Amino acid sequence: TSQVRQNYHQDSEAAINRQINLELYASYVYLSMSYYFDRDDVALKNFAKYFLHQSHEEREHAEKLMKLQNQRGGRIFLQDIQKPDEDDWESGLNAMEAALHLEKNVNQSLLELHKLAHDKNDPHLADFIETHYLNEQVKAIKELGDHVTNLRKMGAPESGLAEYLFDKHTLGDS
Amino acid sequence: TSQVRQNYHQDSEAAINRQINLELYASYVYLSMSYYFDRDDVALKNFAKYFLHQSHEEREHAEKLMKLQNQRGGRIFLQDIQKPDEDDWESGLNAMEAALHLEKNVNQSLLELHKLAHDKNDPHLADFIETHYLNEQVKAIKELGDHVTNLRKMGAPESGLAEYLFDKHTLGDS
Amino acid sequence: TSQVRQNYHQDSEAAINRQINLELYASYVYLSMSYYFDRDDVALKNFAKYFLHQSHEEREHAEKLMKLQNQRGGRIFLQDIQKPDEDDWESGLNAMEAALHLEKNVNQSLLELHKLAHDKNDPHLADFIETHYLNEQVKAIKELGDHVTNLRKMGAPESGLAEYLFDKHTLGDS
Amino acid sequence: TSQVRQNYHQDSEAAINRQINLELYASYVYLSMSYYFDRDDVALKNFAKYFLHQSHEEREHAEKLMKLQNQRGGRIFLQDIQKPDEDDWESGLNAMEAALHLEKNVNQSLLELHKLAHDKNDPHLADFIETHYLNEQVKAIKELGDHVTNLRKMGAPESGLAEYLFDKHTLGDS
Amino acid sequence: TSQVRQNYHQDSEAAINRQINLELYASYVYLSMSYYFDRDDVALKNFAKYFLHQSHEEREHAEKLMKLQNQRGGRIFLQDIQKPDEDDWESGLNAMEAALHLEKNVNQSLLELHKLAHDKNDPHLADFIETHYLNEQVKAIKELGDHVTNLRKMGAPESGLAEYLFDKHTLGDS
Amino acid sequence: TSQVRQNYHQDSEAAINRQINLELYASYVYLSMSYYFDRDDVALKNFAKYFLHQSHEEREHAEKLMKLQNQRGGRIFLQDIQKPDEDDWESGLNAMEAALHLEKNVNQSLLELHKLAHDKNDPHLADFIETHYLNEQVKAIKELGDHVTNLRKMGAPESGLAEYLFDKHTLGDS
Ligand SMILES: O=C(NO)c1ccc(C(=O)NO)o1
Ligand SMILES: O=C(NO)c1ccc(C(=O)NO)o1
Ligand code: NA
Ligand code: NA
Ligand code: NI
Ligand code: NI
Ligand code: NI
Ligand code: NI
Ligand code: NI
Ligand code: NI
Ligand code: NI
Ligand code: NI
Ligand code: NI
Repeated sequence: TSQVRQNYHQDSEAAINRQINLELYASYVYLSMSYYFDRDDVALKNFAKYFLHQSHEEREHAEKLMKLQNQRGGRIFLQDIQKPDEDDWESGLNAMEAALHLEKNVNQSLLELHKLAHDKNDPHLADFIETHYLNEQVKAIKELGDHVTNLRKMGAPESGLAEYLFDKHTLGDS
Repeated sequence: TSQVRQNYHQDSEAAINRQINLELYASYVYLSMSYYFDRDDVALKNFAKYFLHQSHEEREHAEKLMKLQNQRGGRIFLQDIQKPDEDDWESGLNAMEAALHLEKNVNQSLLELHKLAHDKNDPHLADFIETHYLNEQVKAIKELGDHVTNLRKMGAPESGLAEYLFDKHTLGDS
Repeated sequence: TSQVRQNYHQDSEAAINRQINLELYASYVYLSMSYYFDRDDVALKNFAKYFLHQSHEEREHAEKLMKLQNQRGGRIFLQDIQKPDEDDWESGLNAMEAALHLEKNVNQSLLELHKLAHDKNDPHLADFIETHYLNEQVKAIKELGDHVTNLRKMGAPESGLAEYLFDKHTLGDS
Repeated sequence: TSQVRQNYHQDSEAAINRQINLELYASYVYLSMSYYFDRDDVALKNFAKYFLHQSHEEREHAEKLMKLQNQRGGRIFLQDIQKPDEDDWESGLNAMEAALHLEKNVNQSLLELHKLAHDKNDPHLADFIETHYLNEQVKAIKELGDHVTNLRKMGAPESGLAEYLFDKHTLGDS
Repeated sequence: TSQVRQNYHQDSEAAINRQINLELYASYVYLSMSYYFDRDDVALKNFAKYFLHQSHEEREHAEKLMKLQNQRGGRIFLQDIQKPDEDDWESGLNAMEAALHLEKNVNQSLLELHKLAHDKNDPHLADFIETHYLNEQVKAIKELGDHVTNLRKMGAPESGLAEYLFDKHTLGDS
Repeated sequence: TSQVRQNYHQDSEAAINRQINLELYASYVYLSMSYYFDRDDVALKNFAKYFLHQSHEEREHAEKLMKLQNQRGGRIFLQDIQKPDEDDWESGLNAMEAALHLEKNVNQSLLELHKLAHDKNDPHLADFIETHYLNEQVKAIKELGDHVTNLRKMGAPESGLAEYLFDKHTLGDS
């Protein structure tokens, strides 16, 4: 057992390892989406750029969790990163909706990790979760919901004009 | 009675107190609208930004009136700020039309305050009204009417595409 | 029901709406006080400046809560902003004491909102409260208590010299 | 009883006073170690510099707690600062191990102070602990464990060459 | 079938998809290694930094292949990223040797992809491989072999002093 | 016995160890006072700032003595730092008078340490005392006496106005 461990339950250690796999999964989903919008029969550069940013952000999420595992004295165990459910993401609107489902899934996973940390009276772990994950999740969810709302009111996905313009006017400056 | 008072009728003092309450009311209306466009099921950032600016401007209007009350020797009496008529503002076009009605209401209130000041032969009060309120009202009214006209010719509120584009191209730079 | 809502109790939603009304109320109290010190028969510019700053800060508090309501998926409902208990604030010392009572009231309201969020196992809401409200309350309370102590040891409110000097030497640079 | 106190248990007040004494104790331990490495028969400048930094950091920890006591309305009571267990710290490796034991002790003390604050439903106190102490403890513990590991793999304390080189290559730039 | 495809065999398309999975695998291996050196019982920051750089470089390799797939008209199909063979990488020397085996594996895969492209008379694909992969592989292999040689001549992995010094003097500036 | 020792009596070594404990004691006294003026029922920021500066200066005094002990070949032995006589310092005037008593005590201790060094014909030790302690003591004593005189002529401690103004006009710029 390691010299820095203190107040660190094994249930928490397992949970962090599960969360690492989840954040890498999300990274892979977003990479898949990004390059779907790179296809010559979709060709929406700013959708592609948007989801590529999200994919690198989730990779950083995963790395912060791994640093945390080592900080608290736990051992990293890595597992396979399952492939996204889809290879074809249909449309900008549909990709954004899958991103909404994804982030809500990841959010309930964090909220249970927080439940877990408060119940094993691990306040350091709890505040780590609050400070570095919980509000980033709320922000990501509000943002993807704003986008789904605008794509819908424009006429997406029935109107290809709507997705083109959304790509130029909303994902062209941030 | 106060040492600086001169040529300041009590009807005018009451009127300024009424006008303070009105300008705070307008501030509250615009705050309500601003955050309606912040909702994830409306998501029009630049509408929200537009009405938030107007709300801070009306708060400054109110403060200038309070400074004026104290300048002329009158006493400030504050009252409740009634809630906006609506919690849901339907659409960008409808919000803009409510803003037009609002500013015309506030304008007739100022025009009667000016009537009042000219009839109690208070030229300082009269020129205060002309210089700091009357033309700001005419400008605000022309501006909101321009906007209602453009939203209508675009197809608002039936076309969600129209409101999206108006938010990007007219309220995105000023 | 809205697409971004997750782990957000309706008791919490109601509570945020109550807290918004409270922070706007505080804003109105401080505006009232500010312009009482602007009167020609009180004439304490730096008291006025002090309470005007506090009033704009409480308006920002309210806006942050409204942004939060929309972020978590809740609906904003606004209510009347009741008028301050007083129109005449007697003196700098008395105004400062009313400000102390006010901030303690607002603080117990936040502490119950936090109780509520921890009991509905809403850690995002809980950390929002800790990070953006709780310590600002402790700071505001210590500050107003320091001031009440100094005004008292100087001879306020019996000595008008004391309030004059406090206005020049303590509220003249910060 | 003081005018700023709210939601501040007397058990918490006592606890902060205990924690102040503990953080000053740690400061004294590190000062002792620092100047042990200053001895002409040890002469490891960067060990000395390392532990002197830690000693000033613990003094700042103590001061932040005292500011907090006064902020929440409590009264500071100071006690004797007991002398370090040792006057002779044997070696760089041994000093680092005593520093590891020390910080773990201080950490369990903070974790109980947090337990205490959550149980007396003092969220301001709880978030203070999370934000300003808990993660600084985890960082300090990981750091001292990294160092103990490297000194051991080098051949410390049997090899005086190992400690010399560690002092030059690990504690010579940070 | 897609409008940009020309001279692009389906065997090549499959091969690029296999190579994408391989470059992501390598990325995962290096991430695993990086954070093994982050452990408090290994604590070799510059090994960790070294393998983390390699892991981000392999992620860029994968992305360049995906861009290429879309450029030539092929369709991206993603698969699971299998976990590294080990969770514990034993030592700096052993990690470096696994990195050598890895890059040679990836290199023979590229050399067969090139064989394939020259035999389906796809010169664009062939020169892509030469310009963006083949020489990066030769460089990576020479580099890891240099390192394995130096760690061995120093006394690794039997001497923990050797790995410490290698981490400071060879992976501390590049 | 140590290789650098020359002309260094054991009575002197003991004396330096006593003086180290004394300078740390003074540091603790001043910290106690500083945070007494931080209390919300005293609230004299510049008194607090004044005594906090003095407390860090005495900590530096102690460290210079410890460096000197090691320089001359002596061994540092640390002891408990006794708590200040008081937890409540009554008033600015009273705190300043306790500071005067304190510095005179420390001064006679240095003057005996100098007596001791001249009698064991240790001129290096003697000039160290003259150059780094004796005149700093005379300066500190004149300064605290100036302050006690001004607080008294103002009406302290009977007049809380006097202490307020002294805090603003004498301890507000130096
Ligand atoms: O503008 C006027 N005063 O400034 C004014 C209004 C009505 C009359 C009047 O009585 N005309 O016969 O004058
Ligand atoms: O009594 C309880 N469960 O039945 C309980 C113990 C600790 C807590 C808690 O975490 N309060 O914030 O609740
Ligand atoms: Na927290
Ligand atoms: Na070529
Ligand atoms: Ni994430
Ligand atoms: Ni709890
Ligand atoms: Ni107006
Ligand atoms: Ni006329
Ligand atoms: Ni507030
Ligand atoms: Ni500490
Ligand atoms: Ni070297
Ligand atoms: Ni590669
Ligand atoms: Ni001294």
